[PDB]
Amino acid sequence: ITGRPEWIWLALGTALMGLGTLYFLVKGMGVSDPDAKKFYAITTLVPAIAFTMYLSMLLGYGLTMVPFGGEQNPIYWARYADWLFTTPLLLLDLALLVDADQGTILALVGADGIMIGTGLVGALTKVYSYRFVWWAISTAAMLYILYVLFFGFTSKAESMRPEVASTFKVLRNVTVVLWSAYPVVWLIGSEGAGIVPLNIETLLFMVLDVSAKVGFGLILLRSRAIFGEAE
Amino acid sequence: ITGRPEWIWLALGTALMGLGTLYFLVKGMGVSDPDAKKFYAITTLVPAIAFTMYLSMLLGYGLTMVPFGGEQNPIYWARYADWLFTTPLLLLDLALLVDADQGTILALVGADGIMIGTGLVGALTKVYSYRFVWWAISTAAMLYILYVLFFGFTSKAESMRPEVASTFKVLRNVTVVLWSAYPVVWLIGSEGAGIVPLNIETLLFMVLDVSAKVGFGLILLRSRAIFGEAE
Amino acid sequence: ITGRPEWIWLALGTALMGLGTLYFLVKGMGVSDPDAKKFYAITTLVPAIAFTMYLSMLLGYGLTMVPFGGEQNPIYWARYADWLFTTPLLLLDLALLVDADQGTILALVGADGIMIGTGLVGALTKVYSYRFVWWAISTAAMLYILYVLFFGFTSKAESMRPEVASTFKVLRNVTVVLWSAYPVVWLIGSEGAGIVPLNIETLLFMVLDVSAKVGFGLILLRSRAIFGEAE
Ligand SMILES: CC(C)CCC[C@@H](C)CCC[C@@H](C)CCC[C@@H](C)CCOC[C@@H](CO)OCC[C@H](C)CCC[C@H](C)CCC[C@H](C)CCCC(C)C
Ligand SMILES: CC(C)CCC[C@@H](C)CCC[C@@H](C)CCC[C@@H](C)CCOC[C@@H](CO)OCC[C@H](C)CCC[C@H](C)CCC[C@H](C)CCCC(C)C
Ligand SMILES: CC(C)CCC[C@@H](C)CCC[C@@H](C)CCC[C@@H](C)CCOC[C@@H](CO)OCC[C@H](C)CCC[C@H](C)CCC[C@H](C)CCCC(C)C
Ligand SMILES: *C/C=C(C)/C=C/C=C(C)/C=C/C1=C(C)CCCC1(C)C
Ligand SMILES: *C/C=C(C)/C=C/C=C(C)/C=C/C1=C(C)CCCC1(C)C
Ligand SMILES: *C/C=C(C)/C=C/C=C(C)/C=C/C1=C(C)CCCC1(C)C
Ligand SMILES: CCCCCCCCCCCCCCC
Ligand SMILES: CCCCCCCCCCCCCCC
Ligand SMILES: CCCCCCCCCCCCCCC
Ligand SMILES: CCCCCCCCCCCCCC
Ligand SMILES: CCCCCCCCCCCCCC
Ligand SMILES: CCCCCCCCCCCCCC
Ligand SMILES: CCCCCCCCCCCCC
Ligand SMILES: CCCCCCCCCCCCC
Ligand SMILES: CCCCCCCCCCCCC
Ligand SMILES: CCCCCCCCCCC
Ligand SMILES: CCCCCCCCCCC
Ligand SMILES: CCCCCCCCCCC
Ligand SMILES: CCCCCCCCCCC
Ligand SMILES: CCCCCCCCCC
Ligand SMILES: CCCCCCCCCC
Ligand SMILES: CCCCCCCCCC
Ligand SMILES: CCCCCCCCC
Ligand SMILES: CCCCCCCCC
Ligand SMILES: CCCCCCCCC
Ligand SMILES: CCCCCCCC
Ligand SMILES: CCCCCCCC
Ligand SMILES: CCCCCCCC
Ligand SMILES: CCCCCCCC
Ligand SMILES: CCCCCCCC
Ligand SMILES: CCCCCCCC
Ligand SMILES: CCCCCCCC
Ligand SMILES: CCCCCCCC
Ligand SMILES: CCCCCCCC
Repeated sequence: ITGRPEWIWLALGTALMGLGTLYFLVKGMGVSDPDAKKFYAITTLVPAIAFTMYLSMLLGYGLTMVPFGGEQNPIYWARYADWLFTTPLLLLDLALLVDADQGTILALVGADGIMIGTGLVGALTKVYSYRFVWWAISTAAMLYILYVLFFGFTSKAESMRPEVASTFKVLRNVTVVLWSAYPVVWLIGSEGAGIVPLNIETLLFMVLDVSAKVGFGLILLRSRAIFGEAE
Repeated sequence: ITGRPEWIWLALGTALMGLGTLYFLVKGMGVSDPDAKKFYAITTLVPAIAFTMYLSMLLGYGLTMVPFGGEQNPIYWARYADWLFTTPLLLLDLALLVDADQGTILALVGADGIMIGTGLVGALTKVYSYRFVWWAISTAAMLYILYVLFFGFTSKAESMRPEVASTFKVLRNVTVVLWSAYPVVWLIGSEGAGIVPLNIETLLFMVLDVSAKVGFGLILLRSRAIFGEAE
Repeated sequence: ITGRPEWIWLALGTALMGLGTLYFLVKGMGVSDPDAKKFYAITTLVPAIAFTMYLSMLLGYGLTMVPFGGEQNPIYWARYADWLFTTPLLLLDLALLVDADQGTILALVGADGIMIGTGLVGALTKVYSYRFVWWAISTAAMLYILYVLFFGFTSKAESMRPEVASTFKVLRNVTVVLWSAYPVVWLIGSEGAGIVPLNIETLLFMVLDVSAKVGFGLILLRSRAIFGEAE
């Protein structure tokens, strides 16, 4: 395990996701409100899935070698397995907060699936120049998602409770900033142009992942917006 | 890319799915009705997914070699990845049109999953005679789906709005004819008996795919059946 | 096929799932009640999926070799493909019976996904001692599911119809006993410590699978709890 310099960040990531999972699990024990239960379920599952995939990367299972540029390049494929399930759960948290219509939710989840799926294909593609074609398609799917979060959701939040409108606005802003960093790190890291070494890349993704999951969850689950308006 | 004679049909397929995706995306921009949004979301996602998988076939990612009959046989596995997601979306379009009950929808999607999954296993099976066992099981799942579309849905459409009944009937008929061709092409093509060469097989699937997705979508999204009855 | 001593149990399993599938399919033909249709759909799909995966194991497709302990160890990976889809369907049968809230259903299905997914990783892991780390995480996800079935569902059933409360209690008890045997068989069988040989392991899983699917389904589909209260 320690044979890879990036192991320290995989281990820290595993620990922080594990701790985040346990914290949300305990916190949600005292919850009976049916609406709050939905948000706790979604939000606890996110770091639990990430915990398993960080562990698989730490132990070496979630790593494969991909030939491109005349080299055997270490590619952590387990990231995409994580993201396939956790990024639509994160979007679902946002969509339920603002009572999004079903068509909009399906558009978001579908675009998200395309985003992660094409990122996976790009990560595993052996023809170097083609990796960036997949990156571009994935990034276009991301831009669609960000567009919807701003010009379909923000003006939906404003007709809702003030506490859900303010909580949505904060989580929207956190999401757009954090999620936009992922394609940049991929592009300059070992999957793309290879300018930033894998150990630093792994650190960067770990900070983004913990912030986008445990950070996000801490903000959401401390808000009164997750509860039905009750006396 | 041009090293494979079937590349021209993969390229045309990619282009037509891409163009179809953009057309539906633009067309649905001016839509606020919650019901119509569902149909636009579902129907736009279908060629978008197909676009990505056609591209993966064009670039060579979605192709593998399978030993059977003492030969290395080129198998485009990306078709099944496409179909796994797009065929239940197509069925969902039909089921929502007639306000199908939840049990019926689950039966359809489940049978569809079995249909595509067993087709994939058959496509990748190395014992030649066993490929046709999987083809038979998949075809039985197809026949179940077609049965339900006729003797569970058609008489559901007739108690609904005339515009939804007439639109459903047309899309049902398009679906049954087009979908029934797929097992025949598989059986006589490079996956099955090998009587029709891969380049012609690829052409045939491209015509079926564009018709079943973009053709289907053009009929559906031009109907007033996708809108709630409103003043 | 007969080259593997466990083939007889794979063949019997295939037959019993096939027969169970046909029986439930015929039985549900005379059903119009929308609630009952849901239970028939879910419950018929379960042995149908299991039939396909038992067949893939019989024909040899669903088997791979995994190096650990200095040996090539036969691992039937198709079990996890089965279980990935059938165990959440089984939980859905239980959850719908007691009209579980959406948050609880998502927690169950999510924990179940983690349970099966980590079992799959453990089954395919090449470092022997690490296989048991994945077994432990999977078992913890199982224990969560069993906890919810007892201390979240049982007291939900009691405020419902007596026929649904009594049917739920029986199916809950069947589920907890049968499902708890699976991690034990894995641990002592060819995936784990290797004390029980593969042919006996295969027998054990076949008895558990038929009981947990066809047995379970026979109890559920003969109950009046699956019908809406109607005059
Ligand atoms: C509604 C939304 C969910 C829409 C989803 C959007 C989605 C369509 C976007 C594209 C997804 C698609 C790229 C998934 C591809 C998975 C694939 C990378 C798995 C690895 O297999 C690739 C090659 C080795 O590189 O296998 C070597 C050759 C092997 C023989 C491969 C044969 C097995 C195939 C992988 C079977 C395909 C199954 C499905 C792709 C399962 C989807 C997995 C998940 C990653 C989407
Ligand atoms: C409700 C509905 C959805 C019901 C669904 C119906 C469904 C049950 C029908 C059968 C689906 C099942 C056949 C999927 C099999 C996928 C498999 C072909 C992927 C390729 O792996 C096959 C061999 C190489 O040929 O791998 C070589 C050996 C490797 C070590 C394989 C180990 C990895 C396994 C593939 C893990 C299994 C994961 C699940 C099958 C994911 C499902 C993928 C999708 C195609 C259904
Ligand atoms: C809401 C709930 C559903 C939550 C779900 C919980 C879930 C997160 C729990 C963990 C699931 C995760 C372990 C699935 C891993 C599948 C993996 C074993 C498939 C086989 O690939 C493993 C190695 C060979 O051993 O591939 C060799 C290297 C290859 C290059 C691998 C590259 C292809 C990757 C497999 C692509 C990943 C796609 C997704 C994992 C699809 C999920 C399949 C299913 C088994 C969950
Ligand atoms: C918890 C993990 C999260 C929130 C991950 C988010 C990841 C993305 C938004 C990834 C986006 C990518 C692209 C837009 C193109 C390049 C490849 C990706 C997959 C890194
Ligand atoms: C957009 C793509 C569509 C509508 C594809 C439909 C495909 C089928 C109905 C495929 C059916 C098959 C069988 C019935 C058995 C042989 C294998 C298949 C998968 C080709
Ligand atoms: C129809 C099949 C059923 C009901 C299978 C149930 C399987 C399980 C509950 C498996 C549990 C496992 C663990 C808890 C850890 C070890 C690995 C598994 C996957 C066997
Ligand atoms: C969105 C953030 C992307 C920028 C990442 C900056 C990383 C700077 C680290 C120094 C680069 C290491 C190069 C020498 C090894
Ligand atoms: C459902 C349509 C299946 C029939 C396809 C007919 C294809 C005819 C093309 C000629 C066959 C090529 C054989 C000589 C290369
Ligand atoms: C939950 C049941 C697990 C116990 C399984 C008992 C199997 C006993 C069979 C005898 C073991 C075979 C060892 C000699 C080959
Ligand atoms: C490819 C995996 C996509 C599914 C991820 C799980 C999250 C799905 C959330 C469903 C949202 C509800 C839509 C109506
Ligand atoms: C194996 C992939 C199956 C899922 C495909 C996505 C479409 C699912 C549509 C869900 C229909 C709603 C059922 C209640
Ligand atoms: C990884 C596969 C998980 C999906 C299995 C299919 C069963 C899903 C049942 C959905 C229950 C409804 C939740 C709201
Ligand atoms: C186009 C929608 C406006 C809100 C999205 C902001 C786009 C940020 C760009 C992210 C950088 C990705 C490379
Ligand atoms: C049995 C249901 C009647 C409607 C379905 C028509 C079946 C068409 C056969 C398709 C050919 C597949 C090989
Ligand atoms: C902790 C919840 C109480 C009900 C679950 C009973 C646990 C049975 C243990 C199963 C054995 C697995 C190794
Ligand atoms: C070796 C790099 C070749 C450049 C490929 C860039 C493709 C980016 C596509 C953006 C439309
Ligand atoms: C393919 C990228 C699309 C980003 C711009 C959004 C187009 C308008 C969509 C309106 C729902
Ligand atoms: C080499 C071909 C052997 C014939 C197999 C046909 C099987 C079809 C099954 C239909 C019930
Ligand atoms: C070779 C076996 C080494 C023992 C591993 C047991 C790990 C079990 C983890 C339970 C917390
Ligand atoms: C509760 C702490 C969980 C941390 C387990 C994984 C950390 C890796 C240590 C090497
Ligand atoms: C908008 C046109 C999209 C076409 C891109 C793929 C066509 C392949 C050209 C070689
Ligand atoms: C209807 C009987 C189904 C049995 C088919 C599979 C049994 C395997 C026989 C070798
Ligand atoms: C993006 C950083 C999130 C910070 C989380 C802090 C949570 C405290 C309530
Ligand atoms: C099956 C062929 C479909 C033809 C689509 C034409 C759409 C015009 C409205
Ligand atoms: C766990 C054993 C189940 C027994 C099923 C018998 C069904 C008869 C109604
Ligand atoms: C990591 C366990 C958290 C302890 C409880 C925190 C207050 C709910
Ligand atoms: C008003 C919300 C500001 C949140 C910005 C957080 C940036 C990481
Ligand atoms: C809305 C601001 C987006 C900031 C992008 C930051 C990418 C590192
Ligand atoms: C391909 C872009 C379509 C242009 C608009 C067509 C009329 C909505
Ligand atoms: C009355 C509907 C006829 C549609 C037939 C289309 C055949 C491709
Ligand atoms: C309902 C008519 C079906 C026609 C099947 C055509 C197969 C090529
Ligand atoms: C296996 C076929 C079952 C025959 C009908 C049983 C009574 C519904
Ligand atoms: C009162 C229900 C008892 C069911 C026990 C079944 C054990 C297999
Ligand atoms: C509730 C009793 C569980 C029995 C476990 C049996 C495991 C073989």
